[PDB]
Amino acid sequence: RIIYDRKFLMECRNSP
Amino acid sequence: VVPGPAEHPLQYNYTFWYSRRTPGRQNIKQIGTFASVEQFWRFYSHMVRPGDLTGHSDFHLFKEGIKPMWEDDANKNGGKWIIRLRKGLASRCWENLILAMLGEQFMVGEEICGAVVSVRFQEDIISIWNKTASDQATTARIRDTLRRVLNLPPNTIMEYKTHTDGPQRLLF
Repeated sequence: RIIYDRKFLMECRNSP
Repeated sequence: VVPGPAEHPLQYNYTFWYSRRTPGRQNIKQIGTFASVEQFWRFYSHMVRPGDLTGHSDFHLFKEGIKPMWEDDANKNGGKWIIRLRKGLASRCWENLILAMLGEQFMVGEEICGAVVSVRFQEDIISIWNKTASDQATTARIRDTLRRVLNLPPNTIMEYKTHTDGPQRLLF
């Protein structure tokens, strides 16, 4: 399963 | 719709939907579909937060191929957990919930269908839909996960409803 932590998900928000 | 070059793929594609209806009552449309984390932010960072929506209104975020209506094959034997919130809480709750759902925090196999935030007159309602209402290990796990991922007021009622299950109500 592809699992993402909340922190990680938020950090991706600043990547185009 | 496929994740791009060096994007971070998800466990599923999802589709954002929006609806505006009247209480007491085709009025539901697709906003967009995404296959990666970067693509999700591309929709979500440009969307109106549910706390700034007007009317009897809902955002729905569902696994691609599942329609946010109970009659849908993936939904017909299912149900949802419901959390009723005072005005001011829905936007932060909706974000924490969709990030948990997307990041696969629920750990219930294929049971998750999607999430709905409903703006009403004097409350907001967040819900998460699953495939099998009678699967007590799944609905129990979903309930507990919601408690882990949302910052709720003390005393907060959570309620499960199977989809099949004085004066008239005028405002809502």
